[PDB]
Amino acid sequence: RQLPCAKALYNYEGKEPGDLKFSKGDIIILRRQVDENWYHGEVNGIHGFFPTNFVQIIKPL
Repeated sequence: RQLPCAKALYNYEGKEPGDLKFSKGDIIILRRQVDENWYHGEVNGIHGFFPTNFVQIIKPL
């Protein structure tokens, strides 16, 4: 089956171990929605957290 996923609208990264780094246009697999403001997702087997408003959902969780 197709995994939940989203397209990055903007670049993101951070200095916390858990921040997911990505560029605008990247396709991110969604793994968990922490709260209204944060997802856990992954790109290329690298996991981390990022803001919900920085992506456009393709397939929801």
